[PDB]
Amino acid sequence: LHRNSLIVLADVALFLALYHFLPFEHNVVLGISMLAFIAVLWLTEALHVTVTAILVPVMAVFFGIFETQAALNNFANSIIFLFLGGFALAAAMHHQGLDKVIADKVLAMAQGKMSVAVFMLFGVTALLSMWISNTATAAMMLPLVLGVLSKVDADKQRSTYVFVLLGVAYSASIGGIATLVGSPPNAIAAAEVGLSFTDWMKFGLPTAMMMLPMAIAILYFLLKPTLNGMFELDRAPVNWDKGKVVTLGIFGLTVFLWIFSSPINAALGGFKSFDTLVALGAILMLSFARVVHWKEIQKTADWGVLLLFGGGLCLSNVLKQTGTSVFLANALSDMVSHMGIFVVILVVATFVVFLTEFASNTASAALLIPVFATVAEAFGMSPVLLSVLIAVAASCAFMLPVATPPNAIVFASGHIKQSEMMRVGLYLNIACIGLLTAIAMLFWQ
Amino acid sequence: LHRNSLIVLADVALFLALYHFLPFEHNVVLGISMLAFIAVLWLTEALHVTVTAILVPVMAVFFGIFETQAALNNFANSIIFLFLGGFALAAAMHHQGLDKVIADKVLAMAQGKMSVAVFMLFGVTALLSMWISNTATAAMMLPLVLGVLSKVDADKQRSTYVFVLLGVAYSASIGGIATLVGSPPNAIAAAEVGLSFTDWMKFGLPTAMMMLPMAIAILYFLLKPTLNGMFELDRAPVNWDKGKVVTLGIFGLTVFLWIFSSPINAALGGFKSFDTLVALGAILMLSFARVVHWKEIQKTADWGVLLLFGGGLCLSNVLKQTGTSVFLANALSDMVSHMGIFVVILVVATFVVFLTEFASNTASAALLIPVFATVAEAFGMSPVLLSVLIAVAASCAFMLPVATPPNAIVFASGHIKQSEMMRVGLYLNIACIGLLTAIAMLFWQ
Ligand SMILES: O=C(O)c1ccc(C(=O)O)cc1
Ligand SMILES: O=C(O)c1ccc(C(=O)O)cc1
Ligand code: NA
Ligand code: NA
Ligand code: NA
Ligand code: NA
Repeated sequence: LHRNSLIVLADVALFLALYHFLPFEHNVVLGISMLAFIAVLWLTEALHVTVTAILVPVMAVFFGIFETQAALNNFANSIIFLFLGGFALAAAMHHQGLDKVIADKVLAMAQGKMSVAVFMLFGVTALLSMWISNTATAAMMLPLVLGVLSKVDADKQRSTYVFVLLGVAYSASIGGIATLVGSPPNAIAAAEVGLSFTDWMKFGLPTAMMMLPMAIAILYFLLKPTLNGMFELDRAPVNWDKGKVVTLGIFGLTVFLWIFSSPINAALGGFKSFDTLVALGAILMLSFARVVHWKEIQKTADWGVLLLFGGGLCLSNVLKQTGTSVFLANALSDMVSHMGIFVVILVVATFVVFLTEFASNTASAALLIPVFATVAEAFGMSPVLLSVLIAVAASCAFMLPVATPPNAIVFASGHIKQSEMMRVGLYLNIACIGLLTAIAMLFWQ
Repeated sequence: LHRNSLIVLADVALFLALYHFLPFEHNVVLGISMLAFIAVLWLTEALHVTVTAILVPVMAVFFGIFETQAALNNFANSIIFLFLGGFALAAAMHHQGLDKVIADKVLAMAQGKMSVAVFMLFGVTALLSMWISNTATAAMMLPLVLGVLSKVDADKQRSTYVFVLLGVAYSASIGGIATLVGSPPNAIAAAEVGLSFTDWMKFGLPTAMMMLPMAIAILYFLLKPTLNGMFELDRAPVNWDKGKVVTLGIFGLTVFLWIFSSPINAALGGFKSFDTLVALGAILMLSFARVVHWKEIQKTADWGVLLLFGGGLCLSNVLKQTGTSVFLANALSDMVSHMGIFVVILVVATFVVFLTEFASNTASAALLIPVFATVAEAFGMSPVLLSVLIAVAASCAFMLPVATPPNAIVFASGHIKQSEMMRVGLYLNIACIGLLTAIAMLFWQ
């Protein structure tokens, strides 16, 4: 009776159809049928992303592709645990309030100017998003933005409160492209091609440094009237208490080890997934230093995304085991040889940068990263490029709300019009397809 | 400065000490030192049970016992997922309120007699604990018990209102011994020795059927004055609404497949961990039938216990890989050959039935199930008996509060005295050491 129950029944139909009617070797048929089923279920979201994630292995198992335990072992990939480490580190500095003090101390560095207010609100929302989350950084910044934009309260003077709102809703998403913790897509790419933390930082941090100015510029050079106004610094100030310095010390030490993981590990006996060990060590320090309780981390952690990761890796392996990756490589051979690698990575970047407006950031990465990384592997090219590209572009949702939670968080402020966002995002999208295809060309040799 | 920070530093000391001073082959030294370390950390709970669980693999990995991915793969054992299935099934019937309707419908079957009120309160707390939880069943029953024991309000007539509180807090723990879902210890045993759902039911359900009467009898023939009183059925009645019949249908179907798993699976192609597939199927049906949302399952699920399961299996494998199981088997060879299997399982049943009063039921199972199962395996005896025994006896916490959450839940009713419980529990413990050593002898050939 409900829309989604219908999308589900239509997808079951589509599967049965493709299964019986496709004229290929059985394994390719099964792999294609499964790929389509999941693709639909994840783009429509008729079932929750996490339930479809759980649906992947139970199919693999019933259709004999894998044995139950082999299929489940995917959900314990080391990147999943690294991400759980970043979740506990965020839980820590939130329960401790080190995000509030990092907001105030930087925000009150601007003495009383709305000019240098919003610029620090974006630089903070971004710097905080590198480590915490996106939905969380945006929902945490919203009160500080509405707090600042209350002196210029005139909402007949609207264009101030869209520049300063959409700015943070974008600064959180751009800040999520800086490190392996931040947005799930990065983790799905890292799990697919086997990236370390410092590897994905060598990629994403440059792209974030470039895209945050370009995005503020684009919001600016629409309708910005904010070189005027004054500050209302209204609330109790902050002060470093029972080891907010401890939370900082652990955080700092952890991020240090994450950056210098390559030489420390090489000069330690070369452990297997050093970054994951560091993340679990973080959880341990944070628990021994008494600084955060487990109930906190259990609330903060989005276990549904951790299950998603696994479902995505399982899908990748289903495509390999069934040969659907080699089959699609053969089917695209003539197209990719008639196109350039420029053309290709432009088509990819565009396709995702716009698909992410209609569907979930992570659902889109979870679908496209496997397919592309595995086809690229069937072409015998290093899948890193396509995977990182897709993962970055999936976090470039700027048009309508519903694209990402930050958009619908700053949108529910009953002020910003649908059309305004729909056309600033339409400019920033092309801007990114540009910046991305550029950098992806420079990171070649 | 804090108690637990000291317990931790003293345990790190104990480890370093045992490590340097024990005079055995290096692997046995490392395995023993680790066993002691974890043992302490889990019995004292200086760190949260789940943080110790995470501590097990990071040690195994740094001390070269396993590779990071091998050690982590333990956290994706199929029993973990079966338990997550039972968590989603509980989330479903709680969010749906089918536990309230099952309480009301049975409670209002007793017309107006306090005699047949408390007896049905115990039969319900027990039947519900089979599937839901223990801490949860107790906290959900407390308002219904205080609701009934409000007509006999006289708390100078205390021993009525203590009998029914301790009564239900015991019916929850005994009901937790009936099925693989219920109490984690059962799941840790099932994960260690490889039990199916219908296997652990063939064991525990008899024991619960026996132990619930014996426990009501023992509470009765202390100070029971309840053949008097009348009922106050005060609250809005219940009625089967938007598919509480659906939730019932799925529940029933799931439990049916779990019971009949052996022939269905044999007559299906013999899938590997069928019960786990049934549990994930439950999560899927419950999501397609729209009957429960994922946010609900994410709140209900105790992800910390699911991580514990894994850490405990990892410990077991550390004992095997280091040969500490064979070493302790050799060290106990003369003791166990000078003892009978009666003597042995009496010492075990006693030891745990009383250790479980001082430390967490599941922390106790996670520690003792590995050590014992693996030593029994070095003696080449089927480890099932000792493991199931330990798991049942660990759920036989009846004395002080703090033993189990149900005890401390009915204890916080600012009414039941410390001494009263300490001596009903002191009788019920021996009663169990009896019943258990008995049944454990009958289940031999
Ligand atoms: O799929 C989505 O819509 C999505 C999920 C998570 C995040 C994040 O917190 O980084 C952003 C977007
Ligand atoms: O470790 C404990 O004290 C304990 C944990 C869980 C349960 C349960 O809900 O079955 C009972 C007791
Ligand atoms: Na982030
Ligand atoms: Na999106
Ligand atoms: Na139970
Ligand atoms: Na206990």
